[PDB]
Amino acid sequence: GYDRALSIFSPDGHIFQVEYALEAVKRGTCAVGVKGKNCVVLGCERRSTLKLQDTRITPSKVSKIDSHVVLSFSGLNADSRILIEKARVEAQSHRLTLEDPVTVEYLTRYVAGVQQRYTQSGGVRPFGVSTLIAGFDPRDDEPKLYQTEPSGIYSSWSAQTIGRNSKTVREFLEKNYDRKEPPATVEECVKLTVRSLLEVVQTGAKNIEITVVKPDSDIVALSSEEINQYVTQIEQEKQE
Amino acid sequence: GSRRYDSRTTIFSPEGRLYQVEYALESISHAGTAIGIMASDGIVLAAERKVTSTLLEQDTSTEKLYKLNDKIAVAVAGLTADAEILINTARIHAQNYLKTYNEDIPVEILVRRLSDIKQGYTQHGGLRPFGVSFIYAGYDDRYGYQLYTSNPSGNYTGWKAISVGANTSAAQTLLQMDYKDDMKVDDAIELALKTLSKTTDSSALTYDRLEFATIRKGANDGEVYQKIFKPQEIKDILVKTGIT
Amino acid sequence: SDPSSINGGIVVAMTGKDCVAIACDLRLGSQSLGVSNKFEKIFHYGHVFLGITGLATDVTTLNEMFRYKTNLYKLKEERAIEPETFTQLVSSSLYERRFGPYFVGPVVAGINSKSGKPFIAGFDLIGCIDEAKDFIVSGTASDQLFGMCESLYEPNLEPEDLFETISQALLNAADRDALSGWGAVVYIIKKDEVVKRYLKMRQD
Amino acid sequence: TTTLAFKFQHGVIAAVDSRASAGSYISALRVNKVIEINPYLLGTMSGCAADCQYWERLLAKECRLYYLRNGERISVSAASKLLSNMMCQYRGMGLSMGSMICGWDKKGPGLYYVDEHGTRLSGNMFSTGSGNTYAYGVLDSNYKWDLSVEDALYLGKRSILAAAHRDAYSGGSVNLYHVTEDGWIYHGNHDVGELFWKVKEEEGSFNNVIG
Amino acid sequence: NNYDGDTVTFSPTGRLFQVEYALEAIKQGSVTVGLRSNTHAVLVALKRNADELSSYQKKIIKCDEHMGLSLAGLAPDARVLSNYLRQQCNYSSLVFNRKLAVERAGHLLCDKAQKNTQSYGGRPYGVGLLIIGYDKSGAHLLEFQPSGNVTELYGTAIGARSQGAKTYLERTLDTFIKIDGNPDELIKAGVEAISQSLRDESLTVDNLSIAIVGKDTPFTIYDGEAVAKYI
Amino acid sequence: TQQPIVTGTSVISMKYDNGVIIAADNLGSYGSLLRFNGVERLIPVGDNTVVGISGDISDMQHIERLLKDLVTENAYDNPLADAEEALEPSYIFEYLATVMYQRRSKMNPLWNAIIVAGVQSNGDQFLRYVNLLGVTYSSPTLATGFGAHMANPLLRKVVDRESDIPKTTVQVAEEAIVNAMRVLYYRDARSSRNFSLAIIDKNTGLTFKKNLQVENMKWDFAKDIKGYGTQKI
Amino acid sequence: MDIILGIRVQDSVILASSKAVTRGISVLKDSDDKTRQLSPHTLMSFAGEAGDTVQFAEYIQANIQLYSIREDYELSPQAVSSFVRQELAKSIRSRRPYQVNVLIGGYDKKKNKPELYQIDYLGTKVELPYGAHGYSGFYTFSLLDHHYRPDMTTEEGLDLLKLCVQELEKRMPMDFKGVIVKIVDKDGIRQVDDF
Amino acid sequence: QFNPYGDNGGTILGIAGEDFAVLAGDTRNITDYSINSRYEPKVFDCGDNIVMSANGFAADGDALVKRFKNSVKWYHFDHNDKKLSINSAARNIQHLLYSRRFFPYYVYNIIAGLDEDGKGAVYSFDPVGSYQREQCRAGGAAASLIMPFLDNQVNFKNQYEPGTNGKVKKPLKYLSVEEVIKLVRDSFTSATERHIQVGDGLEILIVTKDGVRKEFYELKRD
Amino acid sequence: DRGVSTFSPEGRLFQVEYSLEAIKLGSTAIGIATKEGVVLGVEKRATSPLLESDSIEKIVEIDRHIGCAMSGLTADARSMIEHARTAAVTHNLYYDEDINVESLTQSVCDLALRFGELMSRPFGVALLIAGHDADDGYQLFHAEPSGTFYRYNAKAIGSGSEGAQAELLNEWHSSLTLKEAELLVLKILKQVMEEKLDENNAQLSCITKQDGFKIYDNEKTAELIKELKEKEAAE
Ligand SMILES: *[B]([O])([O])[C]([C][C]([C])[C])[N]C(=O)[C]([C]C1=[C][C]=[C][C]=[C]1)[N]C(=O)C1=[C]N=[C][C]=N1
Ligand SMILES: [Mg+2]
Ligand SMILES: [Mg+2]
Ligand SMILES: [Mg+2]
Repeated sequence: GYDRALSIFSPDGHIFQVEYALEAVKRGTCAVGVKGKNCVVLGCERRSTLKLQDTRITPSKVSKIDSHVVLSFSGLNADSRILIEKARVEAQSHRLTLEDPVTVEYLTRYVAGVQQRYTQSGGVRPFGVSTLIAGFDPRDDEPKLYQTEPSGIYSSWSAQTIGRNSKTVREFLEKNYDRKEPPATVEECVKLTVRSLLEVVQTGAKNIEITVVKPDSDIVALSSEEINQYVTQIEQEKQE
Repeated sequence: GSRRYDSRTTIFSPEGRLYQVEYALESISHAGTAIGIMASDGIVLAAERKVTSTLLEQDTSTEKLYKLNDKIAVAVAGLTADAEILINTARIHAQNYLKTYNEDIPVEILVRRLSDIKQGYTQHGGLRPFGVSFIYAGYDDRYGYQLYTSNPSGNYTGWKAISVGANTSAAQTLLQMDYKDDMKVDDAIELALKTLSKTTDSSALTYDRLEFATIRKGANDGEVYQKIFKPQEIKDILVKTGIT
Repeated sequence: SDPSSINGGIVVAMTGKDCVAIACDLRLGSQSLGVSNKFEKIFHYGHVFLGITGLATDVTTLNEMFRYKTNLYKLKEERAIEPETFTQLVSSSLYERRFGPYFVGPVVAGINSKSGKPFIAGFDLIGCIDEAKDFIVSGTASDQLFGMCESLYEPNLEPEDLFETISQALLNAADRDALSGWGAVVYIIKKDEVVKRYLKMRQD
Repeated sequence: TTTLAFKFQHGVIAAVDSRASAGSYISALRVNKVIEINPYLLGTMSGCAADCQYWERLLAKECRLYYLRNGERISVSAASKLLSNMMCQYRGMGLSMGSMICGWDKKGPGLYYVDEHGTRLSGNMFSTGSGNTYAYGVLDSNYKWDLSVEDALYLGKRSILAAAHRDAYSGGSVNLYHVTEDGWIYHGNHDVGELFWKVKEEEGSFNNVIG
Repeated sequence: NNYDGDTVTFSPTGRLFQVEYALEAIKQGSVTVGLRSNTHAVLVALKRNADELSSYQKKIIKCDEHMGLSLAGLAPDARVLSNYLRQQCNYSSLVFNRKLAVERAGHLLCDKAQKNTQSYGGRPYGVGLLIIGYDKSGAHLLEFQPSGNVTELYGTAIGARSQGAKTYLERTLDTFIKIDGNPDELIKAGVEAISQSLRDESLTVDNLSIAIVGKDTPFTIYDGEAVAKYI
Repeated sequence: TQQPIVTGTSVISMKYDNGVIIAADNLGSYGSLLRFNGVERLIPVGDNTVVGISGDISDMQHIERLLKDLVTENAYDNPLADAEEALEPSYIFEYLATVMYQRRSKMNPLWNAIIVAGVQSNGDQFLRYVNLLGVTYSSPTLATGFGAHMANPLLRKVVDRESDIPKTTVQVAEEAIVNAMRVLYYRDARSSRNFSLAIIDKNTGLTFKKNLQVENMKWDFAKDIKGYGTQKI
Repeated sequence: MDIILGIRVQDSVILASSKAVTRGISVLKDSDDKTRQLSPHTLMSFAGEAGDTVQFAEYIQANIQLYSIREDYELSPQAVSSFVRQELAKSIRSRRPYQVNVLIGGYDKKKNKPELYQIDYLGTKVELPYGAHGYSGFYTFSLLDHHYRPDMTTEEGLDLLKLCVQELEKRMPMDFKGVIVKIVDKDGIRQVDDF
Repeated sequence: QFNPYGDNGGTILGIAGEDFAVLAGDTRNITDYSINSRYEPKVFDCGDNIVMSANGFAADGDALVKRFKNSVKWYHFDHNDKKLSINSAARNIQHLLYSRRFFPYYVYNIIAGLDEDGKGAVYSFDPVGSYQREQCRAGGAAASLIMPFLDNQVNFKNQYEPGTNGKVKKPLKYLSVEEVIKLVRDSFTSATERHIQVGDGLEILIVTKDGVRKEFYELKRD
Repeated sequence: DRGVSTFSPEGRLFQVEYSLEAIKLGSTAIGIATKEGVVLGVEKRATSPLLESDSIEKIVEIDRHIGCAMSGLTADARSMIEHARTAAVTHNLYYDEDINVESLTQSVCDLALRFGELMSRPFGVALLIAGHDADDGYQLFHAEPSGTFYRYNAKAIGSGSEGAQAELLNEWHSSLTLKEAELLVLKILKQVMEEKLDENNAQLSCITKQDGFKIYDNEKTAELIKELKEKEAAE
């Protein structure tokens, strides 16, 4: 079998293949995650270079791993499918062997472990993908939001963004998001998520996707018109 | 040892691109243009054969349009030999699904499977990727008529109208201009041929330089028919639309 | 215990003048218990017809397998498979399980689309081909069917006469078999039309 | 062997005998048929002693690793399932193990029956081994959810005594356990010889036997 | 230069540079001395610390009741090779009820190290070993190089500044070989030998490591206050 | 799992003051057929060990080749192969014992019973038994098959315990062994008159005696035995 | 285990399964639910050798749940039954086959039709208006053959099911400790808590 | 058909004192009705103040002891010459036995020594690896003859105090090493009389804080 | 290119030496051993204020009697921790006892050099393994990707290591109390950290014979930080 060590250290103590995988993430469309008091919202950018697209059948950016956990990403699209499939298999494997669904932290730890494994295994390259994993633990009303990256490190975030121009939207979130008082309602959480994407997106038409996840496996994706109403209200307040 | 001669086909560039995938896409940009257009009552697949000869046996020839099953077909752009490897795998996958569930495979599931195979060659194994881009035209009872494309990266997307191969930039602009949502198959047939006629590198668009196919519910009552056009039938539709 | 007689069932095929016929009972049982009266044992792949007797799980499995293989054949060959070619495919497929066989008694019937010649064939569970001119029998009442066919059959029967002959061969054989019956179907096959007839019979 | 376990108001009681035999020969008078997996988990033993000891001490390994990775104690449901999955791998290979996994977790008290076939049953009351039929008689006629810890301990004790008396392959002594939300509590070793006479006098039972 | 990228490549003068670079790792290692008489064999090792808070890296490893070694270079490679010796000594006992001859132990180490010098992908071992032992033919001392070369000697030293101790033993050859039935005097000669390789630092109580094996003496290692007697 | 085809019967042995004696007949039986009359079942290993083998002959020949290879292998890179690092009886036995137990553990045994007789470096007598099951034991006298039932009782009258070994001379020990071989010829239906005998002494070394015969047999009393009860003529 | 029954009426499928579990000569449990929800509109009851039953059921459940998540779509009862059949036909020629018989009751939301599939451990599949496994059919099929109509209501289906259980309770030597009854229709799966 | 198992007879006995432990066993080795050896040692000093005996099929017994002795050696190598405690040795032996769960070592095994508080310890094993600490255990051929006698004379079972008539038990007073050896010798003398596989010789290994001592006694040779 | 297991002309493995450079870029971790216990402390170093700092887990339990702190490519540590936990619990299964700290450390270090062309590269993380056993008492080990491990009275790893180690050189003595060690870790962490030390960006832990391994609460550490400030202002 092909055993070639592709991810290796350089004289300055860097693994370039892992670092170049982060550059692939930088190229990917922007993804954002914001957790309110009783919910988590996942926002995703859709680049409008591709029109004549069939939005019914085109792979959506946010993927359900189980009925209570979701996963969005930034980077190579094909790479993300492999992580999602593995995550979905592990979710059912956990339910089967332990009789409880996975915690959001556990699912994140698994996906992060897969990413790490691909940084010190022979004949393979790292995943060019960073993920945002969100949801609610079984019989728990505390929101969960985690981030992973090609190196395999993961951590919990009150709010986070990844992908192209993520530096700008993180700048926005850092000054707008208050920890002592997070978005109390679904409206406030979605509004803040749309606002953050409007710093980067371009047009607020079909370029913004929003997915709201609430406790007890209550997950819904907002439509174009519902999002368009947020886009309208934000700019009308801005004209002042 | 052997390491000396390894090109390392599955690595990132400093910019975060996959070298071999990008170069495979460069190869595909020189292949004959293939176009797919989805209508409310069917799908059209049109494709240009590359600089042919008068001594080529056209009626028994197939380089662009292939049948995966009774409901799904593909248009090819790139290395034909590479495409046939993948096509035969897809044909088997469709039959595996049918045997397991006793239902015809949903279009997206077949597309995802082939796209995952392409993805694998970019991440592990140390082999060159498949220099192929597909346009998938298919029907199932969930989403109805569907158009997809996949490329050597293993990434796939859905479309109302799309082109692959040569002059896609020019072709996509022309499609984006004249396409409408309430369009029908007969209109889509005309759009596909008109787009090829303007984007072609050849002097004139003739029957012997084309492969054509439709997927219609124009089959007697609630069912779908695949029509791979014969040379004489391509010649007739060229006259009908007013190109020759 | 005997896998070939757990579920029960029969199939018979006959040649006629420019036609063939293939027929089967509809019973599926668990030894003495009758489970289903709609278990058809005849399938078709294009214009080639295949009847299968024996263990029901293998009947279903082999149908799905030959559907799989004939669909690929057609995609590659760009034509429907012929009875002679399909017969060899059945034989090859059964012999590959020589030491772990499907417990079945397949029967092929059809008309070659090019030559127009009627064709029938029978197999044992492991692929041996019996290419008869007159008739083929299979199942738990095969002894009964042999006796009926060997006396009732005559060559060059017209389609509507052949129907009566094969129907009476099946019906009376099934009525002397505890594990066969519960309905019956007969296919009458001509070069470009096929008629399917369900027969009325005793339901015990 | 006779083992029993039952859920009640104030947790779960676990009681076992202590006899081990090789044919008619009583090879051990005092075997420990309960394993302390962790301060909140117990496992009973019936069948082959080697299989019971090996696979339930291996279960404790897996429950400890669960706690280290997750920082949280394993549920009774999850622990019982890990064990039943171990049995499913050696499915048909000839293992002989019948056990009850007793504990207290976030859902309150928990009790699962697991055997060598891979069977996994949740319930309020179970009994296993050669003398389980005798124990069930006493249990079924006296069990309530409204039992006190004192009365519940006695019921499980008295139920093992019933089996030890009649079943030739049950006896020796009774080991009692009481599982709470603050952990299991051992309630001693009780010789059946001494217990029988004590119960006969105080309770008036076993009139048929002369003392 | 162009021929040192891997172990599978000879240079134009017939040299194996990766093996030579592995040999270099031994020279960087701390000094260790070996010497023997006709009755006993002794190892003396100068242990090295990282700093004042750290412990002193152990240098001597027991392989069997009648055999053991001292290391200089990559310590993990010594653990791998000593583990192999333990297994081979143990295979000899379990199968043949026979204590493994020291000479045969050297032949086994040679062959194990050699395989790493001729194949692609692997690397040579980066450690040198001094094996002592007492078998049916008396006391023995061996020197192992990761090139594969194993040598039987009366006395020797490996590691940094080992040339000083090696010269001393070459002078003392006729004296220390005759130290029969006197373990303490043989150790003294070894401690005096390793002292010829010291600069700036001297032998302290947690610095010095000594091992001995002999006629009626199992392989035993002395550390801590057990070697204060010899300081 | 197999069955033995061509077989060898008893091997008998005992310790004496300065060494050990071992003996075995020269027959290779094929069931009740006394097929092969020139089979050597005592196999010397160096000048300090004799391995006596009973049971399946094809397996014996295999073991014979293993021992021959063991000598070859011991000499490799061994300057003291004919001195301090020569093969000992204890080494040879432990090797065979390892092989026998491994083969039984794979359910494919070497269908033999083996006695390793020899003298160690320090002059100590070595005498140990091993068989197809990997079972091992040592005793002042050892015998396989019929020898265990008939020879051991006779040999144990000479050396009944450990303290009788120094009191037993080589002449007395050989006399007992030779008598036992005669008794086995009277009573074992798979025995032969021809046998081999080996003595391993700490002073005089290995003495291997071939083509020995059972002699001084009592048969004359047979002439007086008539009928099975009442018959007089 | 012992008893599993199924009946397909006008607008629903009703599955009835016994509650008993026996080890040796002792009935360990009289409230066991011999069923698993494979999807919101598909229920599978099971009976066979100890251990294998639950193991197989949970394995099928995990596979269907995995499919549901991957495609964001519920497989038709027919598709699920074919998947199950293939797994059993695969299993019968394995080193150690899974000795499990199943009934699959589902409501097809596309066709708006209830569907009942009977599959034995060999992988023998049949679609039926009513079905059973083991000896259950020997006692009950004569009643079902007589009383069954395809236009029956759910309430009429339950009454005919009660008559079947009563006949079983009269003529079977084994005490199966009553049955748990579940209904599968357009609204999903629900349990009849009084039977 | 080849039978990989055999029976070599023999009997063993372990008794735990207050600050000592004894492991005894007869020296006779047999097959069927023949004697293989009158003196074939069966109880072994395994190092670290632990004694061991694997009674039953001698080939499996020798293999297990050999592997445990090996396990002690590697325990020293791997854990800085740490002394293997009797409880740790016992658990280790369980895993040695259970590795052959489906092709078992056909032996009843006993080990004896001192626990970590200096008190006498005996552990007893079945062929598949179930084990437990005990005060008293006889194993092997005559195990059923000896154990009841030890229940009576070591644990004072069914013995009460005169005058009370069954009300007060005989108190469980501790036994000296001289007292235990008397009970061991009488146990084997009695077993020799009624069991054909027991005889020839008796070898006792006594374990104290000072080390392992041996004692040998003659038994009847018939 | 060149082999992954290649020696340099100086006699060092290139990859091992390069992994050591990655560890120098890692956040600081300090360990101090005393006769009353071993203290482990780490710099969390959150990349952004929105990152919930309590999810940063750079101090980890291996067993009840063994703790572990990490520095460098922390993702690499997860499989090492998993192996350590398995080794610790497996030894308890085989020997009915706690495993020696040195033996646990040796087991972790055996993974280190299992790389080539096994894993494709060495680990890019260093570990401070602290614990207690009955034989050698309270112990602190430094486990490197070279496969080497040194025992230490006190040790610092990560970006501020050489500065911290010089400070530990002067401050450590054999009579340190547990409380004194706690403040000493906080003091040296505060010295080498970029951001100002508080209970949210720094974490403490310890291992004692009685209570075993414990990660300190943010409330408990906050008091020790306040106690540190006052005693530094006291002179
Ligand atoms: B009990 O009877 O199930 C008991 C439980 C075990 C944990 C000690 N088992 C045994 O007594 C079995 C025999 C048996 C008797 C009755 C039913 C089932 C099994 N004996 C042993 O496990 C055993 C093990 N080693 C030595 C002697 N006996
Ligand atoms: Mg009938
Ligand atoms: Mg009893
Ligand atoms: Mg006797």
